[PDB]
Amino acid sequence: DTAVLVLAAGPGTRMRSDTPKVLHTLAGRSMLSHVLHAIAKLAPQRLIVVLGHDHQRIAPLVGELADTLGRTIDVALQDRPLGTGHAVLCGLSALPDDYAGNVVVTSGDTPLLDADTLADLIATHRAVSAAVTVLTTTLDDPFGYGRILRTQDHEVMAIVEQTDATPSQREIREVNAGVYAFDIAALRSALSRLSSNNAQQELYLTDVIAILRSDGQTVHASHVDDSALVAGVNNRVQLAELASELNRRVVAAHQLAGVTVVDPATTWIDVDVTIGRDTVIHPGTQLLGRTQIGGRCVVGPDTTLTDVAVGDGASVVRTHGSSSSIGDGAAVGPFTYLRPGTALGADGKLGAFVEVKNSTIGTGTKVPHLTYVGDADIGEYSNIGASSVFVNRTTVGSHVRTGSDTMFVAPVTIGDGAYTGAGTVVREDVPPGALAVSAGPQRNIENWVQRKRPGSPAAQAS
Amino acid sequence: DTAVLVLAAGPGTRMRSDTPKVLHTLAGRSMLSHVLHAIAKLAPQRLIVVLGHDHQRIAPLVGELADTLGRTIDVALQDRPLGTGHAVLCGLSALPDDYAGNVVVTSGDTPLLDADTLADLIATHRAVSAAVTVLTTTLDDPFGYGRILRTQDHEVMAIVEQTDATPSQREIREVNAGVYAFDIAALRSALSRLSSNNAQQELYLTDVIAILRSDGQTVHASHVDDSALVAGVNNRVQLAELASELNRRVVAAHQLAGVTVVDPATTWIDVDVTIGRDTVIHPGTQLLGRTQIGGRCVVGPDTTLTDVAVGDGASVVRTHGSSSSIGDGAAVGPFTYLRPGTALGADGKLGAFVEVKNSTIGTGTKVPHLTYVGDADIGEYSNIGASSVFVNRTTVGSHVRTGSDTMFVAPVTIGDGAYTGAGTVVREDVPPGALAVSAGPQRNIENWVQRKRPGSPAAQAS
Amino acid sequence: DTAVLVLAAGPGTRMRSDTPKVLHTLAGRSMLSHVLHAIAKLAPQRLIVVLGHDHQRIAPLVGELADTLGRTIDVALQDRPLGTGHAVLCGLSALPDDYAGNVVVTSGDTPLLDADTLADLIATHRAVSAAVTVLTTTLDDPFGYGRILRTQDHEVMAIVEQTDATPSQREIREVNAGVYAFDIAALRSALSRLSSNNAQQELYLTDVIAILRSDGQTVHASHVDDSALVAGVNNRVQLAELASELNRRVVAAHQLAGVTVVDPATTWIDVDVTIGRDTVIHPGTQLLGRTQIGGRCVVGPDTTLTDVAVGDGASVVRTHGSSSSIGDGAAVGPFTYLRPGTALGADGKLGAFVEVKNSTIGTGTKVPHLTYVGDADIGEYSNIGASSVFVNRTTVGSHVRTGSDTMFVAPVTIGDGAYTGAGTVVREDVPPGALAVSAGPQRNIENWVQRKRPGSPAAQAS
Ligand SMILES: CC(=O)N[C@H]1[C@@H](OP(=O)(O)OP(=O)(O)OC[C@H]2O[C@@H](n3ccc(=O)[nH]c3=O)[C@H](O)[C@@H]2O)O[C@H](CO)[C@@H](O)[C@@H]1O
Ligand SMILES: CC(=O)N[C@H]1[C@@H](OP(=O)(O)OP(=O)(O)OC[C@H]2O[C@@H](n3ccc(=O)[nH]c3=O)[C@H](O)[C@@H]2O)O[C@H](CO)[C@@H](O)[C@@H]1O
Ligand SMILES: CC(=O)N[C@H]1[C@@H](OP(=O)(O)OP(=O)(O)OC[C@H]2O[C@@H](n3ccc(=O)[nH]c3=O)[C@H](O)[C@@H]2O)O[C@H](CO)[C@@H](O)[C@@H]1O
Ligand SMILES: [Co+2]
Ligand SMILES: [Mg+2]
Ligand SMILES: [Mg+2]
Ligand SMILES: [Mg+2]
Repeated sequence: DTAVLVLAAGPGTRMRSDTPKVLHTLAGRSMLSHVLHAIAKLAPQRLIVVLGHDHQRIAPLVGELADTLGRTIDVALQDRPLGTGHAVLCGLSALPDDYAGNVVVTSGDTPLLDADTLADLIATHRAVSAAVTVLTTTLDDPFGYGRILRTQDHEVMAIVEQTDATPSQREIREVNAGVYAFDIAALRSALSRLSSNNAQQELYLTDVIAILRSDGQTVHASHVDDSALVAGVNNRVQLAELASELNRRVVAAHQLAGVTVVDPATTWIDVDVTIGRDTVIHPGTQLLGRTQIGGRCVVGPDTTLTDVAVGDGASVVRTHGSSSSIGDGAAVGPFTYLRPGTALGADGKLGAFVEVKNSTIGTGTKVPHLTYVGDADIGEYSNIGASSVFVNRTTVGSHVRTGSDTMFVAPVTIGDGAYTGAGTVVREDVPPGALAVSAGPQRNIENWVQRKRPGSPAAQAS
Repeated sequence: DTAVLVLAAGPGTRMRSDTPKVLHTLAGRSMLSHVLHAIAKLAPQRLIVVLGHDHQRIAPLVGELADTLGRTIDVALQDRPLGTGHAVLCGLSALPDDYAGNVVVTSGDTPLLDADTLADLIATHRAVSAAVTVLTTTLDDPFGYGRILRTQDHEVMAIVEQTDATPSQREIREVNAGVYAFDIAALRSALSRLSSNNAQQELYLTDVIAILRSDGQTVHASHVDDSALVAGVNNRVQLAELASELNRRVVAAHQLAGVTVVDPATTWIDVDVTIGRDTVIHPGTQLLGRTQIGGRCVVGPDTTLTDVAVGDGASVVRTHGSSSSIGDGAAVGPFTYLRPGTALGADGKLGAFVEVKNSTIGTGTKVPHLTYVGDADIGEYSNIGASSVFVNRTTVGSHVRTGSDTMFVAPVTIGDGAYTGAGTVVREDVPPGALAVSAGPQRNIENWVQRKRPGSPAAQAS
Repeated sequence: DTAVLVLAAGPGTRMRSDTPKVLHTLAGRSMLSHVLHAIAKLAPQRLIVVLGHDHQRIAPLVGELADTLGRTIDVALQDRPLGTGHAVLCGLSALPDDYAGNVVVTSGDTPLLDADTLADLIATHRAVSAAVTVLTTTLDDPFGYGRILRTQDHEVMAIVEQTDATPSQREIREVNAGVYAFDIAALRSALSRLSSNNAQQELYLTDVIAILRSDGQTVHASHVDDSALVAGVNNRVQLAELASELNRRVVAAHQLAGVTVVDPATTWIDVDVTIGRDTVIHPGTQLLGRTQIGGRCVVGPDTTLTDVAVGDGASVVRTHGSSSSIGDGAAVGPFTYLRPGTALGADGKLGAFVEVKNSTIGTGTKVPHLTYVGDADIGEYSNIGASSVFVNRTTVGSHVRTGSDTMFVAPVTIGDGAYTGAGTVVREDVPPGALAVSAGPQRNIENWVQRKRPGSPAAQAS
């Protein structure tokens, strides 16, 4: 029986942002959504988020996350950020006065924390019957973290903040994860003896360690070897660091499952993208949102995709694209732009310097050069000539061949098997199997250059 | 007198691939082709590759590599993958029963191994008169490697596999390279006493170390400090790692020879690309295949080239290109696509949003904007107007100036010094020094917008 | 009272370059300009640069840097590169014979050295009253550096060059920064006893350490913990290394000030670029020269900008651009090319496959597709149709709407609120609120395909 509190009420000063810290993203999810997903998995009885300026967030919690995760998540308010000890107090008010379960406390700013780390904490805390168990790690650069102070016997004495004591002695490398389990009555008790006479002048949660030690209670510290699972984010340097470690691990999972990623350091893959066996991802690539790739694909160099579905055996090279689908064996790129609502059928082709927006394109159809296709629908085994524009719902049949430089002034229907001359402005329906034209005839004006440009190419018309 | 065996018969389970492991590529060559190139250099008397599912490969060996390397390479078959000890046995059947030379054994999955490492092995093995010499290295992460066990006196006792013994004690960091020299009779002998009662239930080559130790033979282990030269690839994580270390070294060689590479971490250069003094390679660049760059070039950001020859003093910026040539002082990019058979002469120019396919383009000719050129040939000091298309063999002369938006419906010949109006559809030959036109005349319809769009721009026609 | 000498007279052999080593760039400035900027800040009384082949440089010093830094910088000549000790001698000739200040000596090839490191050196040198103080650091890879040799008591004895002594014993990891302070008379004195009997056969500055030790003078060595501030560049491998460390630090400064940089390892930012709070820089991006970004911008993936000003809240995605301005809330990209003299007004739009050169574009104007705009000026809330070309000063009014595939043959004036049909060649002024057209009428030729292509699309016109 446990209640979990997420502390998300701080000002996030060092982010230098008008966006609340806990809303800052990595791998496709805000830090708060990473944290709330880990806990939901653990499925505790009670789950509580402590908010300050409550409206720019209260909305995303529950409103997007408790429904999605299919559980209740309570919001508790802390009006002024008096400290992590004061934040816990406010979290406790959402529990009944007679609450008897355990209390787990975590920060909204530790995004790699996972269910398992949380479940072992709870299990250690029960196993040793502790008043407080705290997760610790060891780090080469310990700055900003509260340091674990141990007695002569390796007993946890206290936690000391960066700003406070450990004067010169900050050299300590065993750090506080900011992740705890507590007996409730020992928690209510220690919090009532908190004072704010310290370098930050705040009610620190960390002080509770030394206070329960004084009442000869049991304090257990529990070392997490994989430091990244408990790393904090207080600034944008630490954010990009952890984003990058999370990326390495998501890439590694895909590799081990049968995906060749040529260059992991420049391959960004959101948590949620799926990618099938034997596809190849070339450097300089981001796969974002709910993107899905089948097997045997080539994801070429310099491709950005957000919510794009790509079937088996398709090629997607230097493409910028979102909210679109690309069929089996289709070819896309290089230098191609897909806007939302693009659907390209199996074995379809979108070539170099082509943009498609809100359009349907049938199996084995080809748009290879320098063309814009918007709000149009196109059948199968058709061919759209180079340097053309769908001007905006235009309907094009199957096995159509349109000429280079045709303009389609919406709405127009071009029948199956129809053709269009090069340089045609199409303004009316074209029956099946007709040829549509508008360009006037070629007229050659002899010796024009000798007369009108008497230098350069004037030799050699000579 | 030595015979070299390459073991390439395993199932490659952890690659999760329908492509045989040994065919997986890095820096432009399969692991098997890296390995076979190193040995060819050493030039042993006999060279033997052990294959299993023999047809998807037997083809590339000899068929591409023994001819290319100009030596004989024998294939020996091992039908079922009973173990690296069973693989060696099958390799031995390609040697005469009375064979008396030394036997070198290596894996098809150690691609950075070089002639020199191999030559020192053979020399140590002769020098110390050993029954077996084995190459070892030391590693921070030793997982998957067989561990070297040494007596109290640093004598090699045995090799132990990851799956087997070293229970907790796997902490050992001295690893087996999988690269050996053997006396033949001691090799035939130890292999005949191999059993498969082990965690994998296989006939391990590694066991031969302990067996010859038991017959008080000489076992020499030889430490390779540069660990990368003997690193194995069992999965796609290890593949991308080693691909990346090989890349760093190929980049470093080019830098030391007089090439500025702005960002090595994002510059991929195949082994085989040549690059001349004082050129500059900007970030996000891959130079692949048999690509060649002269001196004083700029290789701009985000350029991909496969089998592209670029002369001195040329510029190639954000270009995607293959099987093509670019003359001295030519400018290409940004946002340019070259398809096979593109030849651009000295001081030529292909600009932004231009594609060229199977075309010849003469010295000092310019195609700067938004145009497609396919299966066409073009003389010197000509100028192809923006937003044009060569529709498919078209022939264009020297000092031609064609108008913006001209369509060339193949086959058509445009004489030297000829011009074309803007918006011309060219369907017939254009004599030298003629002007070709087809666009009809401008007609202005006054106050059209007041009448037909009574809002917006209707003020201010006001 | 100090005089500072920069030694820049060497041949730079290992750069394998026809460009003098000291002119090689990182983060937007030559190594010499990094070095001269650090010293200028310190503001010494005298500042002297030692040059050899004097003309390819003497020009940039003073000529660009002493004016810019608003101080005098003297050039002293050393005709042949006899050594760093001989270089100092030549530097001294630019001081009066009776000069009595201190003498600071540094290399033109240590580009991260900063004013502060220099000011603490001078202060240590005064504080301890030393004859020579030398800056040292400690390094994992010590190759090419002169090693600090200390007595049994940690007293600096001598400096030994890589090429010379420390035979096997080169294992020493405490290195010479090449940055010194000297008493002038002790400097004149030690230099007069220099000989060139050594592995390089040169007059080494380093020998002066041992010589003043012999005259029982005071030799102080001063350890710099941040090794990068005193790292040298003798080859292009070391150059790209230090360029990359300088980049990491410039990125970090921007992050800590309120800029999200998704991927630091692939974000190049010149020293001098300014970037405002809450903007987001996506991977694969270079911001170069005097580029300026406001707040709330998105700098999308694969953007290169050199001297580009971007206001607040603008979007710049996969754009290659230079010497141009982009207004507040404007959208640019993806796949856009800006050439010098491009000015786009607030809330303007340049879309995919658009190039703009030397053009003015007013507030809320839109050029979204496949168009070239050169030497043209365009008012506000206008719309330039897809696949169009400004052919070269063309003037376009406000609230104009031009049709897809319009060619504007410069010089032409299009009045406010005017329209243009699709496929129009505009050769004469268009009054305000007129419609301009030239395309002829659509003609449909029935059953053409059955007759002229009797296969394929011939079914199904069937
Ligand atoms: C005093 C304290 O607990 N310090 C811990 C905190 O340091 P650190 O310096 O972060 O303390 P933070 O300011 O980020 O606060 C911790 C978390 O508590 C929330 N918050 C903060 C203040 C407030 O009044 N109300 C509130 O709800 C914040 O939103 C944040 O998510 O986490 C570190 C690990 O990352 C630990 O090593 C520190 O020991
Ligand atoms: C038992 C054995 O030798 N283990 C060694 C092997 O480990 P490792 O676990 O790789 O053994 P692998 O499965 O990759 O096999 C080694 C090589 O032998 C070939 N092969 C394998 C099985 C088979 O029945 N037939 C066959 O020809 C494979 O194709 C491969 O190229 O290489 C490592 C270094 O990389 C060493 O540290 C291990 O000590
Ligand atoms: C003998 C000497 O001083 N060696 C030092 C030099 O090594 P290092 O091997 O560089 O000596 P370099 O050849 O780069 O010379 C040092 C600097 O002096 C200038 N120069 C050189 C030769 C010459 O005749 N005239 C001249 O003006 C060069 O342009 C360069 O900027 O710097 C290192 C740190 O980077 C130190 O660890 C070495 O102890
Ligand atoms: Co690009
Ligand atoms: Mg924090
Ligand atoms: Mg292996
Ligand atoms: Mg140097």
